[PDB]
Amino acid sequence: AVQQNKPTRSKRGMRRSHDALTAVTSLSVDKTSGEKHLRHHITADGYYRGRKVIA
Amino acid sequence: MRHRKSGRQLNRNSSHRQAMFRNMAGSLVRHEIIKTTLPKAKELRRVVEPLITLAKTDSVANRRLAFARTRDNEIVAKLFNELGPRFASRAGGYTRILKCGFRAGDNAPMAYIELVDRS
Amino acid sequence: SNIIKQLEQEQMKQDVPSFRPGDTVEVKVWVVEGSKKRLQAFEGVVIAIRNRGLHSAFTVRKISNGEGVERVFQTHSPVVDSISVKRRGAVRKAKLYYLRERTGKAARIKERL
Amino acid sequence: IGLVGKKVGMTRIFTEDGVSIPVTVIEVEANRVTQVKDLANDGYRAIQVTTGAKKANRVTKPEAGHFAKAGVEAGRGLWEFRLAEGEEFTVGQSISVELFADVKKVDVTGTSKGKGFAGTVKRWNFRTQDATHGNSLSHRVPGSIGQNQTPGKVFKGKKMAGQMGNERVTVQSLDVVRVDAERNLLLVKGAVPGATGSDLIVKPAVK
Amino acid sequence: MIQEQTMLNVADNSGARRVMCIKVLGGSHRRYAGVGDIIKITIKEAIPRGKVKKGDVLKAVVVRTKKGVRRPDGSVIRFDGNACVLLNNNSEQPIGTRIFGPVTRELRSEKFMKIISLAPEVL
RNA sequence: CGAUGUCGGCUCAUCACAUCCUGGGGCUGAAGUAGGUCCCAAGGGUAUGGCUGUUCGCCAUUUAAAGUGGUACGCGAGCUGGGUUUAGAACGUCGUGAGACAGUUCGGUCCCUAUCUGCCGUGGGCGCUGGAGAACUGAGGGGGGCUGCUCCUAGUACGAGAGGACCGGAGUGGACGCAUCACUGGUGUUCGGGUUGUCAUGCCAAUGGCACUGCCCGGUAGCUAAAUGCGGAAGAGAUAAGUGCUGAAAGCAUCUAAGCACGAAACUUGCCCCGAGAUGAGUUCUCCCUGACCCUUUAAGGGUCCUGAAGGAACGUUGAAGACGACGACGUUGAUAGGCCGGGUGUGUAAGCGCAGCGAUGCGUUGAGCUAACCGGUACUAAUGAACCGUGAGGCUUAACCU
RNA sequence: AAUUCCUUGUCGGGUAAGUUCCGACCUGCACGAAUGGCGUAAUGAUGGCCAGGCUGUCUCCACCCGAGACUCAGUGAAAU
RNA sequence: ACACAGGUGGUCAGGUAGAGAAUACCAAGGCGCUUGAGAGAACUCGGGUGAAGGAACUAGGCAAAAUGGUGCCGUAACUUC
RNA sequence: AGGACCGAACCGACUAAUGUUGAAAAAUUAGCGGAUGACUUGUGGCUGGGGGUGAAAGGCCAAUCAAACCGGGAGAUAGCU
Ligand SMILES: [Mg+2]
Ligand SMILES: [Mg+2]
Ligand SMILES: [Mg+2]
Ligand SMILES: [Mg+2]
Ligand SMILES: [Mg+2]
Ligand SMILES: [Mg+2]
Ligand SMILES: [Mg+2]
Ligand SMILES: [Mg+2]
Ligand SMILES: [Mg+2]
Ligand SMILES: [Mg+2]
Ligand SMILES: [Mg+2]
Ligand SMILES: [Mg+2]
Ligand SMILES: [Mg+2]
Ligand SMILES: [Mg+2]
Ligand SMILES: [Mg+2]
Ligand SMILES: [Mg+2]
Ligand SMILES: [Mg+2]
Ligand SMILES: [Mg+2]
Ligand SMILES: [Mg+2]
Ligand SMILES: [Mg+2]
Ligand SMILES: [Mg+2]
Ligand SMILES: [Mg+2]
Ligand SMILES: [Mg+2]
Ligand SMILES: [Mg+2]
Ligand SMILES: [Mg+2]
Ligand SMILES: [Mg+2]
Ligand SMILES: [Mg+2]
Ligand SMILES: [Mg+2]
Ligand SMILES: [Mg+2]
Ligand SMILES: [Mg+2]
Ligand SMILES: [Mg+2]
Ligand SMILES: [Mg+2]
Ligand SMILES: [Mg+2]
Ligand SMILES: [Mg+2]
Ligand SMILES: [Mg+2]
Ligand SMILES: [Mg+2]
Ligand SMILES: [Mg+2]
Ligand SMILES: [Mg+2]
Ligand SMILES: [Mg+2]
Ligand SMILES: [Mg+2]
Ligand SMILES: [Mg+2]
Ligand SMILES: [Mg+2]
Ligand SMILES: [Mg+2]
Ligand SMILES: [Mg+2]
Ligand SMILES: [Mg+2]
Ligand SMILES: [Mg+2]
Ligand SMILES: [Mg+2]
Ligand SMILES: [Mg+2]
Ligand SMILES: [Mg+2]
Ligand SMILES: [Mg+2]
Ligand SMILES: [Mg+2]
Ligand SMILES: [Mg+2]
Ligand SMILES: [Mg+2]
Ligand SMILES: [Mg+2]
Ligand SMILES: [Mg+2]
Ligand SMILES: [Mg+2]
Ligand SMILES: [Mg+2]
Ligand SMILES: [Mg+2]
Ligand SMILES: [Mg+2]
Ligand SMILES: [Mg+2]
Ligand SMILES: [Mg+2]
Ligand SMILES: [Mg+2]
Ligand SMILES: [Mg+2]
Ligand SMILES: [Mg+2]
Ligand SMILES: [Mg+2]
Ligand SMILES: [Mg+2]
Ligand SMILES: [Mg+2]
Ligand SMILES: [Mg+2]
Ligand SMILES: [Mg+2]
Ligand SMILES: [Mg+2]
Ligand SMILES: [Mg+2]
Ligand SMILES: [Mg+2]
Ligand SMILES: [Mg+2]
Ligand SMILES: [Mg+2]
Ligand SMILES: [Mg+2]
Ligand SMILES: [Mg+2]
Ligand SMILES: [Mg+2]
Ligand SMILES: [Mg+2]
Ligand SMILES: [Mg+2]
Ligand SMILES: [Mg+2]
Ligand SMILES: [Mg+2]
Ligand SMILES: [Mg+2]
Ligand SMILES: [Mg+2]
Repeated sequence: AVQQNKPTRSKRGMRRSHDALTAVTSLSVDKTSGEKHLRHHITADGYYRGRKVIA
Repeated sequence: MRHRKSGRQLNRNSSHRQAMFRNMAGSLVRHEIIKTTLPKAKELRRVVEPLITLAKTDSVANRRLAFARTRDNEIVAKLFNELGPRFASRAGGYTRILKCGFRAGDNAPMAYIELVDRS
Repeated sequence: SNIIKQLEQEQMKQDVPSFRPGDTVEVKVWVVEGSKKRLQAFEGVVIAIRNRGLHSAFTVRKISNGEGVERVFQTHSPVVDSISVKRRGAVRKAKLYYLRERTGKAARIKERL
Repeated sequence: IGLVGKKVGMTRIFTEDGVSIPVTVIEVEANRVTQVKDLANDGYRAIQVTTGAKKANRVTKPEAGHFAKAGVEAGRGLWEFRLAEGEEFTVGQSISVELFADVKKVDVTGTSKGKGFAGTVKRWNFRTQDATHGNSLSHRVPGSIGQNQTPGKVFKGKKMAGQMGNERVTVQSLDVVRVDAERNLLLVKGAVPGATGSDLIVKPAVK
Repeated sequence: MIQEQTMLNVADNSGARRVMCIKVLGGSHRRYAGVGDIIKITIKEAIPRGKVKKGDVLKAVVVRTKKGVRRPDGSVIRFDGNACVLLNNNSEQPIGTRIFGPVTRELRSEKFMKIISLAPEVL
């Protein structure tokens, strides 16, 4: 169940090539409150599709 | 496997899951908007909406039935007094799921669920 | 779907009577011995009624010389011809599978009035 | 050539004998022909069919231009059937359901219902070891998958756990019970592949 | 659905009371037997002064199963006891002269005309 | 020997031909049937139990047959651990004795999170010489192949009889495999009901909690097998052993050296499935981009301004798709999901009231109430106007049409 | 026979079938009389066998509930 | 060795059923076990149910399943009574 | 009355499964035996290494016992690696 030789930094980098992240593409800038948020997510102030819903 | 089934397990045995669903429904009826995770609120939709549909016709049998569903006289009286006539003319769909980011301690994708006649 | 319900109701039967699980029923069915379509009479209590439209069934169980016989008739099949209710029974259940482990006097049922 | 139906549901057909037939209800709309391929243009003799109707704001511009040059209404897919010699189909034709007004057996091809990451006992019909009598952490595992040191390799095609189903499978020679020219139905007998809403290619039989 | 080491009762007056199937006949890895199937049985118990002795081995046709048999419509016929009718080891005719209990219509062939004629009922 | 775990069982197997069946034959001290023996052939198939630790065996009973071998007497980083081969103990025997016995009973820890190769599945990258979306052809690979019985031919051929054919045709079974839920059923701790103990909702009533779902009883969808559909083929090619036709070296003869015909479940096909990463990167169809300069080393070169198409990707509602990716449906021009309405099914006459009895309980309202995942509908909520990757006519040499 | 190699001795019961079990035969390789012989009711987390009840132990697995496994976020080993 | 499902002697011993300090629910009291969110694949662990058959499994009924209480009737071979 | 009976405290450790680099250098779970006695346990004392103690297994004597542990002879010796 345990390894036989020591694997190279070549093999370790090749395996880690896939675990790197992808960024969030582009934040939706809300039209009437000018601030950035994710797609379909309410902002920090509380706006979503214009209207303030929340306190 | 999960072919044509419905109802999220939510990492809980069934007694605990039913008890926390009626507890979250009581908390929603009291505080009028709650903030929870996303699949918990997505399962709360199909639980807190039958209560308002049941209390959209007020009677003694339906009032004892909502007492069976929610186990609390405050939730029952608040339902059949104020959440009856407010959603009288509303053909279902009394909740409004709003996604709001993530939780800082376990990265759970949060959600703000309210009633539509809130403000 | 509605297509299945169309093909279902175009050949579902039309004179199914009101037998309730417990109401003893005499069924006349078509047995072919040699080349003669004749009737056989299977009478006994009805212990299981299942409704799926055309796929409906009911399980008549009798005692024919000690060895009891169940038989699940498909209702809208044309292999049954006649259904008749001898007496009107009344249990407080819906599928009397408890009648199997009882025989004789301990498996009668109070009449419905 | 065949038709492209959509498997609605299974039900019974009763006859006057009293028999019961498990009948699958393959609805078959008017299959449009979009492009007829011959030897000098393309390389074989085979036609292309389509059914249904997709949304205009969902059909993309290659597909929509293909259908609009083909001269039919915008369908929902494409399928391709070989032409046995003795069929000259026009590019505007619309293959009805009455093609099966003479055959007795059809061969039905469709996507089987995918059952997940099914193990060996569910997939390749292995057996189990004992559930008592000492057996420890090995109630349903595969077991010995090879020999000692010669081969020294698991032979290719060894039966193992994987994805059961969700693959095109074909049942051969199911008897056609009815052809409904009014409801656009083909009523076959048996158990065709696919669930409700699957797309099934129905061909006239080979064997 | 009768296997090896079933314990059938006996539906004729041949002499046995409680027989045990030992080998279904008909094919390799033959598992079950419906009705109208020839199995081989041993005899656990007898009536004292009968045609058969406890401890012999002789064939028997199954006539009644608790699994029931499906008609070409779907009317299955459950019973309450797996039964059988004893036979001879070579000539293969029923040894008894009288059959207790009912019998199905699956048994009716060219082969079992004696059993279907000697049954009281046929169901 | 700074270690490769040693018998047998289970679970998986795979190969060989010196074949056990099925296929084809030649001879027979082969009438038929059943055979005997020999030649070709490995595509499939090849038993359940009793006793022992067993392999082996004997036995009971089937089967078409219950193959012979390898593969570390296959397989313990897969599984018992009965036997063998630890420490206890005893019997026979040996030894004065410690002890010993391929003699014997009784008892006795079987560890490991898989780096690499291998294998089963499934994805990302880039390639395929503009890009994108679809269908394909199929180089190549895999799967599958088994067979009993009954009847017709026909009690005919044969035989004195009993018995009993070859060849061919039909049906019904076994085993194996694929598919499905319409039937029979199982499950169905999310639906309905009964019921015990106890606690709580002030109390009666009605309900909820907890006791493996408290214990039962039914059961929808789904998944399923014991349930029901289907399969194995037919045919074609080239053949093996064998059979031949014509025919000479060898005036005859001769199945062969010239030529040709027949011949098997074996091989190539036919049936199913994968399949252009098939770098030999294929074929056809469709759609989209038709702008400016600036520079030096002039090149299939670099940089700037405008442009951002086809489409993809991301996000969201999700799915009879699913480990995560992936594949599919849908995003207001909308039924994708939840809700709601009508239905269906399930359970089996709710609550409250009235009557009847002392009372438990019954009766009327009542096939009532409740009804998850199913069916057909309805925008009531949730699927945002965007922003993002992708570009701006696609090299050279030859040849054919054009003028 | 916890002693018995030949030996699965032979005969009988039990089972369709019983190298084990029980009852006898004595041909005791190599039992045997306080390192006791042979009996024996009770008792045994003991040894061998049979039968009734029971059941997914099995023919043959199927579904369902939970804890892991799998995905995201935090911390983060090991023998080799 | 650890903020470790282990070990450690005395005293106090409520309610409802129960014979009981067992057991089930509770009061006073004290806690929710110092990683969570999903998804609901294989496979493993703890469990529930199962057609028809019932030891065919196997070294061996190992494991599971069943039997379970209070009062009465009744009870054999053998026996050291 | 009893080294009587069934059974919780308490003492154990018979079977199975889980763990076995675990939660634990022998445990948890479900069953199991004794449970007024040759019982069990608190606290203090005693027996010292060829010695103790032993309802006897070469067992136990500080996670070690066919002769403990710590220092010393001591850099024992080693035809062996
Ligand atoms: Mg090395
Ligand atoms: Mg990685
Ligand atoms: Mg759904
Ligand atoms: Mg978790
Ligand atoms: Mg509970
Ligand atoms: Mg799926
Ligand atoms: Mg098995
Ligand atoms: Mg283990
Ligand atoms: Mg296990
Ligand atoms: Mg190995
Ligand atoms: Mg090699
Ligand atoms: Mg060695
Ligand atoms: Mg080494
Ligand atoms: Mg050969
Ligand atoms: Mg011969
Ligand atoms: Mg071979
Ligand atoms: Mg070969
Ligand atoms: Mg071998
Ligand atoms: Mg060898
Ligand atoms: Mg070996
Ligand atoms: Mg040897
Ligand atoms: Mg082994
Ligand atoms: Mg190995
Ligand atoms: Mg051993
Ligand atoms: Mg010893
Ligand atoms: Mg030795
Ligand atoms: Mg790997
Ligand atoms: Mg790729
Ligand atoms: Mg091939
Ligand atoms: Mg079904
Ligand atoms: Mg269905
Ligand atoms: Mg059912
Ligand atoms: Mg249930
Ligand atoms: Mg079902
Ligand atoms: Mg209660
Ligand atoms: Mg009360
Ligand atoms: Mg409570
Ligand atoms: Mg052929
Ligand atoms: Mg000649
Ligand atoms: Mg000549
Ligand atoms: Mg030829
Ligand atoms: Mg063949
Ligand atoms: Mg071939
Ligand atoms: Mg619309
Ligand atoms: Mg909807
Ligand atoms: Mg109904
Ligand atoms: Mg109620
Ligand atoms: Mg009422
Ligand atoms: Mg009424
Ligand atoms: Mg109803
Ligand atoms: Mg409804
Ligand atoms: Mg719908
Ligand atoms: Mg011996
Ligand atoms: Mg004997
Ligand atoms: Mg003896
Ligand atoms: Mg002796
Ligand atoms: Mg002696
Ligand atoms: Mg002496
Ligand atoms: Mg035995
Ligand atoms: Mg992580
Ligand atoms: Mg802690
Ligand atoms: Mg602790
Ligand atoms: Mg108390
Ligand atoms: Mg307690
Ligand atoms: Mg699970
Ligand atoms: Mg169980
Ligand atoms: Mg069962
Ligand atoms: Mg049941
Ligand atoms: Mg049963
Ligand atoms: Mg036995
Ligand atoms: Mg056995
Ligand atoms: Mg066996
Ligand atoms: Mg046990
Ligand atoms: Mg138990
Ligand atoms: Mg005592
Ligand atoms: Mg314990
Ligand atoms: Mg006791
Ligand atoms: Mg010393
Ligand atoms: Mg010793
Ligand atoms: Mg020690
Ligand atoms: Mg010494
Ligand atoms: Mg030294
Ligand atoms: Mg010295």
